[PDB]
Amino acid sequence: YKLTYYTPEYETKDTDILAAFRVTPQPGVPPEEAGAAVAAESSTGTWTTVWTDGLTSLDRYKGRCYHIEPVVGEDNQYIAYVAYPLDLFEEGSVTNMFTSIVGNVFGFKALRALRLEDLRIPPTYSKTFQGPPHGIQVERDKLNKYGRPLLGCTIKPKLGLSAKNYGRACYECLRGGLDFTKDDENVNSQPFMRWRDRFVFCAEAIYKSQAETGEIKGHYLNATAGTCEEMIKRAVFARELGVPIVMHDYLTGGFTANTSLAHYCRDNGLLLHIHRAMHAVIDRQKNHGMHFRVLAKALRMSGGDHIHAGTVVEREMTLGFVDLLRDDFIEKDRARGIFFTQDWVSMPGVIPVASGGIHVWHMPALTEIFGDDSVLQFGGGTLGHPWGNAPGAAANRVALEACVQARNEGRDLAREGNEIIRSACKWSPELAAACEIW
Amino acid sequence: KLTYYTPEYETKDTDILAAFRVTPQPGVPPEEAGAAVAAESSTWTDGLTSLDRYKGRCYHIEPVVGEDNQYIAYVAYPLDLFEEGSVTNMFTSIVGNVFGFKALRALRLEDLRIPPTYSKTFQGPPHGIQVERDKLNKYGRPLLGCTIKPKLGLSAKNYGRACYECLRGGLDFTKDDENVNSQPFMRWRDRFVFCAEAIYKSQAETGEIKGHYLNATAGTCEEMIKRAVFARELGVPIVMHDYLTGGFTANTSLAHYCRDNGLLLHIHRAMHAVIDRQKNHGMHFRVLAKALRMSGGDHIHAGTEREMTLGFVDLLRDDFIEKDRARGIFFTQDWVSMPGVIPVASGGIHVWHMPALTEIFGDDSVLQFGGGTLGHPWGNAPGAAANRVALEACVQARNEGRDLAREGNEIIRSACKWSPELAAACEIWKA
Amino acid sequence: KLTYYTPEYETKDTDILAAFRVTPQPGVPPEEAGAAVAAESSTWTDGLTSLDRYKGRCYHIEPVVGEDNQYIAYVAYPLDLFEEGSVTNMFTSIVGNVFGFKALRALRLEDLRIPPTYSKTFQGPPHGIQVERDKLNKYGRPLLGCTIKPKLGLSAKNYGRACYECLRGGLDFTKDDENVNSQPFMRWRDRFVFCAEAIYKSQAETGEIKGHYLNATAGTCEEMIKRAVFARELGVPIVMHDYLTGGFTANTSLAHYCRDNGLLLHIHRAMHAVIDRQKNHGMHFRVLAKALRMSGGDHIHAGTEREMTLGFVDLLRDDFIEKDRARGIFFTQDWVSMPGVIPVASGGIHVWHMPALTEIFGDDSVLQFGGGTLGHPWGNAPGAAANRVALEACVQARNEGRDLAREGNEIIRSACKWSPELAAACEIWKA
Amino acid sequence: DKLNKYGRPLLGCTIKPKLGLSAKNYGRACYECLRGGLDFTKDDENVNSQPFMRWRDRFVFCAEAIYKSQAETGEIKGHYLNATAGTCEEMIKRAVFARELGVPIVMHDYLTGGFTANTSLAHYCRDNGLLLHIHRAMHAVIDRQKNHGMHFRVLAKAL
Amino acid sequence: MQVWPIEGIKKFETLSYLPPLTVEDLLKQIEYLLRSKWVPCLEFSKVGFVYRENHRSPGYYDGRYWTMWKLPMFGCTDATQVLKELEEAKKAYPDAFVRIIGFDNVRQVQLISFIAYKP
Repeated sequence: YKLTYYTPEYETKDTDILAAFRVTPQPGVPPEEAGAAVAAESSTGTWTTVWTDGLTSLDRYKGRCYHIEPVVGEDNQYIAYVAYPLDLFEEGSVTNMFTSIVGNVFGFKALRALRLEDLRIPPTYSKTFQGPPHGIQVERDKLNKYGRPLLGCTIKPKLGLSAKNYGRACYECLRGGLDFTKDDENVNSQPFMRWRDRFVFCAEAIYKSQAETGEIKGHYLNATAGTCEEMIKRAVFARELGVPIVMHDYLTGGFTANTSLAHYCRDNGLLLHIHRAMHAVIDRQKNHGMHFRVLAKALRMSGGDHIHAGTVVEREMTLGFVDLLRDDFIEKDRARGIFFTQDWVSMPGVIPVASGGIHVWHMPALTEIFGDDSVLQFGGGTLGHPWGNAPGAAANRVALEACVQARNEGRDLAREGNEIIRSACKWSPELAAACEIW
Repeated sequence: KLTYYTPEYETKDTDILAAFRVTPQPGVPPEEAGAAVAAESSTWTDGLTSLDRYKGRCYHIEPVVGEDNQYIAYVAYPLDLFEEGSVTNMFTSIVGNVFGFKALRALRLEDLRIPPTYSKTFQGPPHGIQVERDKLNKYGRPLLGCTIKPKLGLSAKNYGRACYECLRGGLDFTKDDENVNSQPFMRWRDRFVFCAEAIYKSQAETGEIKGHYLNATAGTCEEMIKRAVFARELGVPIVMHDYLTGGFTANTSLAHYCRDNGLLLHIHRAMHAVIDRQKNHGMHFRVLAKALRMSGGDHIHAGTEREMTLGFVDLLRDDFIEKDRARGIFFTQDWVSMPGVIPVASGGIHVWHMPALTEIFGDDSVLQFGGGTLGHPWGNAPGAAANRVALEACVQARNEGRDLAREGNEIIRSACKWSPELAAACEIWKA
Repeated sequence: KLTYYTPEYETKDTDILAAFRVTPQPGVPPEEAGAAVAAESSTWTDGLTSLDRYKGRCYHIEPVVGEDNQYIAYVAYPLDLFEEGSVTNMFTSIVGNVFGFKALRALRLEDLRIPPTYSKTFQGPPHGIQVERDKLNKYGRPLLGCTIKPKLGLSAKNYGRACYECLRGGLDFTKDDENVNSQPFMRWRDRFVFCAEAIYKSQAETGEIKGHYLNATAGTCEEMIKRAVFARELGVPIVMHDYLTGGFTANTSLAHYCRDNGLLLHIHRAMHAVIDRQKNHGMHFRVLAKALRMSGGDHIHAGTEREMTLGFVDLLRDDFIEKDRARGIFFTQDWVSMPGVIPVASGGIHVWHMPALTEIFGDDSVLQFGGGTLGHPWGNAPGAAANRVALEACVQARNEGRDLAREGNEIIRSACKWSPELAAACEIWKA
Repeated sequence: DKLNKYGRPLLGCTIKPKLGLSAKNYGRACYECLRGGLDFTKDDENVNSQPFMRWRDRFVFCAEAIYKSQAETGEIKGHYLNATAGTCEEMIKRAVFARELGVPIVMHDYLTGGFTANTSLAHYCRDNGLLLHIHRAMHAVIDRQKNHGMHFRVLAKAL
Repeated sequence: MQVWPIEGIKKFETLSYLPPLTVEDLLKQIEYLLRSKWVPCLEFSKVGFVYRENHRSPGYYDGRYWTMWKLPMFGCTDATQVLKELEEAKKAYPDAFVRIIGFDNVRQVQLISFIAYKP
């Protein structure tokens, strides 16, 4: 009923897991019934009475809709706030958190559409999670890299390259100034290139580029696989090769597998780059699904050192979950999609990874928008350079460092960006060539 | 149109085919939208290979009748793009990127043609419908299950107490809720112990083989396998996994363990409606169902509009399924002897729905009665007996040639005359 | 006063709080002594971090009424100082250094506020009170145990012989003395074998589930786990550890093993009085008791002044314990559903103490009768029967509404009329 | 001595059809054969693990048939459970489960499996008390023609 | 409120929760097999239920197999012939349980089993 599950005078406990749903009720369903239904069908709802309820105190196990209000978003949409008791969730299990909250309610007939927008993860629950294998600061210390965004490149063509030609592209990108190169999310082990061959040639490229430049280099070696045994086998060989970073598609691989890999990476000193493949199946539409900030919080709990975070070329929403991924304490700010004040009680942060159509002219905006604690990934922005991968990497490293220098001097990146880039073009023929084509 | 819209391309027998429901942005022609779906879900370094060998290509586009600005785009992916035996990589390759493309206002993957060449790299169900029936010595009727309620709040012992009474009354299975993994006040090993005692007490009492879906869903693969290992030591017949929230990499690992150790694997589809509910965006459940059959499971929850359900029920159970747009089957699907998965019906059903469920699903199904058993006024054993009686009364009538669609209520009323358990059930729940 | 005396600091819900009984040296003001307790138990390189984030702070000081130069100093430790799931590190951080500070003449840690955020990183008891009762099918009375005497000197067979007679007479448990590990003339595996035979012979004879606290305390963790492994192979329900002399690192390892393998863990507090006896210096037992509940155990010896015992009994058993200085509870303790530990009463008790023990401790307790069983003039089985009869006579009378505090001796005398075993017990031991 | 059988040839029967039966119907045939007086039933040399009858399912039902027929007749029964596999790991995995089931005999196609695998399996059966039934599948490729190949007596000494 | 019995109602799977089948109701079940092009077969046993004597691993049970009465009745078109064999088995083994099972050559499995006689 309503007053069992719609409890608008409920005061949330500091141990509650809070959820903010964007609910679109069916026509004729009043908001208080939709709100009670979201809480009931995501906890203790039953269509008929059962005698076993007399063996316990169910009110201690129900979810409660303690607030619902219309949103200015589209037809007949509301935000329903739900509180879930701490005892419902298995410790250290993102899998059980998702199952418990989003496992059933999205299919209820009286709800025409439903989207989970945010979760308040209390310290009593988040402390049962390891979190990132290392996190932002440990990664900077391990790589000896400070004071600028990190730089990466996605190797293309995505599929069709031999393992050796893959590693050849990686070496040329790394030697030009990029910190990382990247296995495509689709690149696991395939007839055109088997994973162990790729790991071998990519390791040779990492170490050749590192010896030539004197800076620590990496390549996200994708350990995503069809079974947890294959996944760990690929991480084990990366450990043997002694490389700094591996990679996992956490949504398609799954949280149970991802949490196991994060535990391995912590146990063996490997950084974990996380790709969000298939996220748009879930997080694209405003009316139904789960916003990416929910999937971003879940990755930080399950474990990852990087996570892909999209582009800026909507910005304030992106800045919202960047803060949720990086910071220790994030104040409530619904204008940026932050529906709950989030305290991570010293769980390490995740480096967001910007990627999508980014080239050299975007470097001022990216450095200003994300700050130093990010990775800027280039696709054709490096490989499409007319002089090749190493000059393309040099153009991106030069463009970035000219932005960092100007920002450090107190200059305004959002307004002086084009002139900062043009000025750097004067002493970098590599950067000039990139700016002539883009 | 581009190098990705190839409207006369002849699909290869090794191609993975996809049917997308595409809603282009204003001013994006369907030909352009279809080429983008093929490109954004596939493809100087390009001179070091042949891109046309690795591109997805949209070989056909058609409108959705009755919906404006909706089209079905058919895309062919070469076999070489996919890692053998990895549903994780098949999903990554096909749905990993294209749903975020700005030129597509909405996108829903409706179907997938899994070629026999690819499906033969997957173990599939640990056992499947026919092996499961032989192992359990059960033939000629739907199986019966019951999720223990309340979900959480019972002690492990009181939980197993409910299981014993349910099973001794005529149910084949009881069930851990998808949320029930290991929690404060009911840790998993304690639940496994008491549920094991309930399984064997009810089996010794009735003479029929009993089981309980012991949920092995966990936060890590190590914990998941640890829970399946103890179920193996206890000698019980079936365990359970939430394959979408656990994930395909973990589910395939658990499916391999159950094959190696003789365990039936009950699969719950928790969080599916996050993905498959809206007609305009996501992935239809039939895609998630084919993925589960490939990744591995012996049961899969299938819900309780009826033509779409019959469509993916056939895709889950049958060996060869011919294309049928009326039932949402966009592709002819040949499973080349991969075993089928038993669909599990659930959702507020009770004794009065037994004629409809028996006729709609047939014998090769599990009917799950949570509140329909625990809500019986006389308790779990009479509630199970009411459900078992109603089912066998329907089976008997169907076998006799009677029409469960028009005689179902009469068949249930007739069984009320001699089964006081069913009569009491039929009094609280109405036709 | 210093940067460590912050008398208006508001404790955080994640802080670990400590209540120290501080006795400053002559000429040390309590404000200065309290700041020293916070500093000495916490904090150019200082410019590379923020010390105020990692300092303990004394946020409150009060005198001890009735004792001169005694004060209670309350200190708050940030959550980040402690390793998750490690009682070893919690003790190291809080009591590792400050008790040796020269400005403090004496120091006693009285209590610890374990915040739910920290306690949720601990497995806690392998099973706890409610799981244990369900596993053993025992309800509605204190459990009964008996330590085998003599400690050492019996053969392994004669040792188990004593166990069988004790258990068959009505006791739930027999017990390895805390000193009994493995020794010349009775090696541990021989004892485990004969005690296992005694467990199952007495269980088959009576029909009630029986156990023996098989002591796994060892010189190394390898030996300790080896002994728990054989108990697991024998299928027995309970093992035992001396958690203070074995140590917390070993106890937490054994607690994890018992959770993974379904073993109850009986915890003996040997050497506690080295630490907790003197009012002016050491650590009160309630601190050692909270530590055991976090590290892991299903029973813990609790002794047999009564208000202080009731205080930490509640801290061991209950979910939420409100502050109560009258019973030594300095902090409100919220265990957020961590199971409780059964307190074990011991110390020269016999049949005449059954009314007092039943009323004081309640059902959720183990009453240990060593000499009170082996000292019966008719042997172990009549001595067990005398104890079991006296207990159930008390339970029956309490359930009937009678006042065990004023009718206890009458209740025991009344049971003497029909139980010759109890009458013989009551003749040698007096009221 | 292990089987307590003396003074007559032993009797076996290969289950037909080779392939096409369910694992349960396969074991059903085994039980009826053994209860009538046969000492052994037999996996065909082709029967390893296949679609519609996976090996572990066959091992389970054949085990039930072995012990039902043995309890009924009072004579020790067995079934040549074929452990022939594509890899030595799979081969040993199948012998291991037969060991767990406590059955007396397994089977190998030594020429198509190969001598390196056969010697490995023979060592496992010695270590674990299993009788090893050997089928000579593909021998006629080698031993049929009088002018070329290797006579079967050479392949027999090798086995 | 009625209590479900604990003894005397041990079961034999499909149709065993119905009242004892008459001869005409038994004929209708047999005809269902014949109409469906399935092969009826009789099975008998003095032990009615499953047990676990030789192993307790997942999916292993003893007592699932009973003993075949003669052979599957291939090409049977007369349901009363199945009854004649049922009565023959009742005469030879009056203290044995007898169930009727069915085989399908198409899906290549046994797909029917229901009790026809209790001693």
